[PDB]
Amino acid sequence: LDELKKEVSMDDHKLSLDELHNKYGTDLTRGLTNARAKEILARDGPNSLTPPPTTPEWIKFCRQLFGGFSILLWIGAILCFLAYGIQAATEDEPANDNLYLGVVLSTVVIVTGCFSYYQEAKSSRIMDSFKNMVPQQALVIRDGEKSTINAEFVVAGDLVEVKGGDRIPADLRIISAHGCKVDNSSLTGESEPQTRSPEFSSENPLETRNIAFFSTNCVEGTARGVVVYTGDRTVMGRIATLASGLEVGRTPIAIEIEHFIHIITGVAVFLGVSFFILSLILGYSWLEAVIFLIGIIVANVPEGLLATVTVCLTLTAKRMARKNCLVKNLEAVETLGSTSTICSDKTGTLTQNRMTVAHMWFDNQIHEADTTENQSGAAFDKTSATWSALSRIAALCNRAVFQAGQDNVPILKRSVAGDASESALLKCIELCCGSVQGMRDRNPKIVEIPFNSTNKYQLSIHENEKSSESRYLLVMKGAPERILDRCSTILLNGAEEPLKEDMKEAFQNAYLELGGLGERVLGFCHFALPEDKYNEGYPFDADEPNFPTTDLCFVGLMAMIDPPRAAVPDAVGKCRSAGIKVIMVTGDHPITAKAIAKGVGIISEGNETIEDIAARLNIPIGQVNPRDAKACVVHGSDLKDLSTEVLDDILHYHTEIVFARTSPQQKLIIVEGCQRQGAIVAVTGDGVNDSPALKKADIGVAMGISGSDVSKQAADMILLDDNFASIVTGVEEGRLIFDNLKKSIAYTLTSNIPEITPFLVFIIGNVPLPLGTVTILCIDLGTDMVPAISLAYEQAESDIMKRQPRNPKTDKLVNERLISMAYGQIGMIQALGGFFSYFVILAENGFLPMDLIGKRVRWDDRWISDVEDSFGQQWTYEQRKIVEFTCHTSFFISIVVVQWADLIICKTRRNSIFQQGMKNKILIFGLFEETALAAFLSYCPGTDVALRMYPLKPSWWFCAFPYSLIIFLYDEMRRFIIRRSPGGWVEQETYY
Amino acid sequence: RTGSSWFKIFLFYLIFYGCLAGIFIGTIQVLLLTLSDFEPKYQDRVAPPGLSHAPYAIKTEISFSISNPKSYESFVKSMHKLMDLYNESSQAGNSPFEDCSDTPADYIKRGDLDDSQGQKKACRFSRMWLKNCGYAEGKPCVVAKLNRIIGFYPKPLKNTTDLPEELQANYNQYVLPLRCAAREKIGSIEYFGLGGYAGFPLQYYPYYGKRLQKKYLQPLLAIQFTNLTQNMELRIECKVYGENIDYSEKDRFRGRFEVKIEVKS
Amino acid sequence: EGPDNDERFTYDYYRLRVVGLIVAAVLCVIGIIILLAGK
Ligand SMILES: *[C@@H]1O[C@H](CO)[C@@H](O[C@H]2O[C@H](CO)[C@@H](O)[C@H](O)[C@H]2NC(C)=O)[C@H](O)[C@H]1NC(C)=O
Ligand SMILES: CC(C)CCC[C@@H](C)[C@H]1CC[C@H]2[C@@H]3CC=C4C[C@@H](O)CC[C@]4(C)[C@H]3CC[C@]12C
Ligand SMILES: *[C@@H]1O[C@H](CO)[C@@H](O)[C@H](O)[C@H]1NC(C)=O
Ligand SMILES: [K+]
Ligand SMILES: [K+]
Ligand SMILES: [K+]
Ligand SMILES: [Mg+2]
Repeated sequence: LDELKKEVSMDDHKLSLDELHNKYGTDLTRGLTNARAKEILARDGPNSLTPPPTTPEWIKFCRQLFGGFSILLWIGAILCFLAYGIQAATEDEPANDNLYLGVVLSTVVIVTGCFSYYQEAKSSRIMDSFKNMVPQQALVIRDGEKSTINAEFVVAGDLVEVKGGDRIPADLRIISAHGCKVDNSSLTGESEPQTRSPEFSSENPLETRNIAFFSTNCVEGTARGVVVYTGDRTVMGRIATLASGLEVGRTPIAIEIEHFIHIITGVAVFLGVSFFILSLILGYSWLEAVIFLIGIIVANVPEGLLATVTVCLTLTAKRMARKNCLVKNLEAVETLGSTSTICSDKTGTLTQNRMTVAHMWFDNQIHEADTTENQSGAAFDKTSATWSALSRIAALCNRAVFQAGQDNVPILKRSVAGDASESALLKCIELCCGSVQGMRDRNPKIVEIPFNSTNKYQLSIHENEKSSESRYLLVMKGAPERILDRCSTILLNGAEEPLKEDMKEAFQNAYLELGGLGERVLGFCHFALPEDKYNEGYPFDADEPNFPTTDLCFVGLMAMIDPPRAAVPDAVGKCRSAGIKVIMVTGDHPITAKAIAKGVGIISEGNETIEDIAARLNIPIGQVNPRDAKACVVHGSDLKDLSTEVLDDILHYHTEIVFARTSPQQKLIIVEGCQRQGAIVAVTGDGVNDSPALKKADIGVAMGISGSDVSKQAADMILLDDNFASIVTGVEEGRLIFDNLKKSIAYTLTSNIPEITPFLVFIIGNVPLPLGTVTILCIDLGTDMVPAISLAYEQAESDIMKRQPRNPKTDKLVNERLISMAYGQIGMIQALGGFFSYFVILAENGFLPMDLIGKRVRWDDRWISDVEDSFGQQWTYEQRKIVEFTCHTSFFISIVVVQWADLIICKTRRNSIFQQGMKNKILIFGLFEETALAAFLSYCPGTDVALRMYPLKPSWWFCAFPYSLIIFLYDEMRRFIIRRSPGGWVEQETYY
Repeated sequence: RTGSSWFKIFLFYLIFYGCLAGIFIGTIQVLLLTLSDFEPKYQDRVAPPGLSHAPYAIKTEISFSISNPKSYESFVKSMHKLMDLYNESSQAGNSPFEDCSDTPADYIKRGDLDDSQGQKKACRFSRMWLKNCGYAEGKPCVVAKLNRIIGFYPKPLKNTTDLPEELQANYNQYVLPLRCAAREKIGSIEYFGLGGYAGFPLQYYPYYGKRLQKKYLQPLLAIQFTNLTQNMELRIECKVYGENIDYSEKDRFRGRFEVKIEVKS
Repeated sequence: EGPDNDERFTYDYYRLRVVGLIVAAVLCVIGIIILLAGK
């Protein structure tokens, strides 16, 4: 469906103005007829974007109500009402058991539904942001007259007019223009104004001057044009549809959840029906056969687990909110940890998005300035008298000014009225020479010649601030070579000197080096005009050369670039140390893209492209073995004629990849290419041209300050302070939460065994029921909750940023090793500790373990109010039941006591508690509150009716203590083996 | 689903579960080692004695038809089961039985809950003390019973103040009374027991337990309802009175009966 | 005692409940203290 939109567009900028009118039945001068425009409206439809059909929240909520655990809990809830119905008909049961348990279980499903619904959130308003880029109104020429109309009423063929400050209402063929410049950052991510004129200037319509696009704005001048595309058919309207239309897809974390749901659901249905038939064979009435099944359901399903996961995710997202990293989708909290490839935009993401002075060439020396936002570098020069001469030209031969009321904000961050290069120079001098306004007050400008297309230079004449002179100084800047052809002397370390071929060659060298760094280079020179030849009232003519512009003194060079953000180089290296592959994907030109790649460490030192090898060896590129080149730089124009299989080979064959001059669909294609190889991919960006890629990414991260509204709609995560170091933190947090989820899951599952085994022995042994159904829910929904959550606050056991990204195909959240430990080893020890306390309670009340076998028949018989114990005493029905429920209560408390040790062992997968310590305060809180809850549930009056919880005698609490301790020792010995031999036996069997 | 590794994981879980079973058993050993053979550690959960009868009630109810044979043959099965134990052939010789007062007497202490003596000798009880009661084919002859509790001394109420069966045949010193009731007085209560009294003779106490007193016999109290009514559910409650006797709204068998007789004939 | 051994069939479930609830409360307070050591 969207495969059409993933392709590069076709256009009609090649046609003549006249020819273009024939195609759209239009007038170049009079414009369309009121009737013809209305006709075309009904024909083509409105100049608007329609949002894609969404899935209502209704269906979204209910889709969770049927996912493995909820299905089993539904079967339980209904099976409760089943047994209740069968009762209400047969023998009038005045009880509330099956009825209430059926109500409780149905509530558990609904509430669990809210948790998973909260986790599976999708806040997407892509198409809405795009719609915000179409103006409310447009100016059209109809019947030879200009009028404002609803922009939706704009059709292909009419004559539109735009001017500085307004949004392009539709894709236009420029037919007339006067000084028109446009901001195409929507399509390129670059905000430098692009001229628009009627002349065709490139085969590529996205590069030609005679096309203006919807989603962009006119920055200055005026233009008229013929509408060629409207609504969904515009270049960026298609990007809108592509972006808004892209299928979301399941996250890595989501896939893991479903996976263990299958496992646990599997064992649940297995043991469920495996013992349902095992009971009927033993001659159990279907009346009972279902009651046992309900218990089996409740025992096997970890009722509180899915909600635990959600809370652990939420708590991890809260910590990241506190580092200026907003998470829109709870699952995106983990994806960053599983990320193996980052596709990053350059401008406004890796870079500050601001022309900044990078180097200066004066005194036959290359000086480097500090490009960082917060200025974390050092000085270059202050002493040289040459510097002050260059500094003066940079301030004086400059027409840029700071906007009013910025004195509060830092120099480099403040808004400037002017072109990017003049702003850069302004901020450079203001920083290291103080107020520039002061320099422009001490040296009043009397005449100037602003930068001309033809002159290729800008000159200014000022009254020298010096009192002993107060004469006229000439300054000029422009193209380095043009400035050179106008110089005779060079200000070396203070004093001038003739411009010999020697210094002239050093100039060329300096010029070539700076240009090689991808930096824009300017020349600077001045000339102190002779006093006798220029009186204090001498008039200077700016129109006609009234003053010399030759034999001037060359002062120096200055170079500039849109520099990396301070934290970016280090963040890139850190991603790469964690084994994450970092690719650059930018709409910017290749020379600039490549230079920043080396600056931030995308391309490491020494690595070459095929073009680099060819130039170094002075040989044809076809003569170069492409396998000798680990780095590559792909232009979008070449990308366009490559198949995906060939794109896949590029991705496979290079470690250091730069995709430059890419369109928005091309970014999507590169992302998909990476994913196709089985990689989890993150995208980082800030422009509307990142929207499709951000949507398709497993996780999209947008910049918060510099980011466009669209990009932040398309993302899963926002960096609110533009701190790229947050990606590094995000991946670290993502890995940590993945491990801690394992700990929390194992902990929760472990207590399933002591809830399952009592029901089994109840059938096979014919003893009184050791633990009840209600009692199970008091564990999974009550006591285990806070402890399970607390594992989310566990510190790393080792340097997680030192390991490679997990293999999502092999490294699962819940594997066989977890089940073996939780179900086969620790849970089994917990089961016994439960049974022990059960036998203790009964034996101390007169029913010794031996006489318990095959007694349930008489025990449950409501009409036998005289059962004989081991000592020959006789018990009524309600009397023995009180002891039985007291058994449920102590078995319950036994679970809590054995979960104490389990909580401590689940703390660490490898390390010892004596190494990791007990610095998790939430965990300790869990221990205290868990025990408080259990005690309250046993001793609070009335709980014997609502939950069948009975007061325990002090000695009862200590039954499971020896089992709780064996768990601690056992797991500590086991992990001691793991560490002592990384070999594999204990490791490959039990290492979560 | 591994390789030959299936063996190594079998060798593990075999030894592992073996140890766990051996430990579980060990903790059961020590538990038993802390317990007496003659007396349970706790008795507060049987404390107030329950009162149970022979007619096995479907739901605290015994409804049947006099004009039908197999209508009551179900209740006669359980009635027989109990009384078959009070046979004279079961109580033979001076061991381990003893002839006790044919009239309600005081308690009898055979020492402590020790094995320092043989089987503590229990009082004989003749089912022949149960006058009038196949059993009552019309108007049932229910048999009451006080639940056995080791070392329990059932203490009758003293005639200090007012009483339900106000002072009639009040053998204050040696009888634990049992008065059945329904207002709703559409019946005819008739009690049979030891010495002809409507109670339990205190000479059968305290019970020394199964280990120290096997073949022991607890006193019975036969109750006959020769009601002149027919074809209606009659809620009859038999209540025992005493210092150590109490009741509960939950446990409807805590020192009392709940019988729903209906001679639907 | 002899016939006056009523205490054998008695248990102070009332005190046990009072003590149990005291303990539960204090464990609840202790937990808050440790948690609130930083929020
Ligand atoms: C318990 O007592 C009854 C009543 O005596 C015994 O019943 C048998 O003996 C009666 C004469 O004493 C006969 O009239 C009955 O037909 C006969 N009934 C049965 C069911 O056998 C009964 O056998 C005695 N049981 C024991 C075990 O001693
Ligand atoms: C109540 C009692 C009788 C039930 C005992 C169940 C035992 C036999 C179960 C419980 C957990 C189970 C193990 C759980 C995990 C694994 C790892 C997997 O890669 C192979 C099977 C294996 C090794 C299972 C074998 C059987 C097992 C040990
Ligand atoms: C009980 O049986 C005796 C004979 O043993 C008889 O005289 C008497 O009438 C019976 N009593 C009743 C109330 O039927
Ligand atoms: K469970
Ligand atoms: K995404
Ligand atoms: K559980
Ligand atoms: Mg950008």
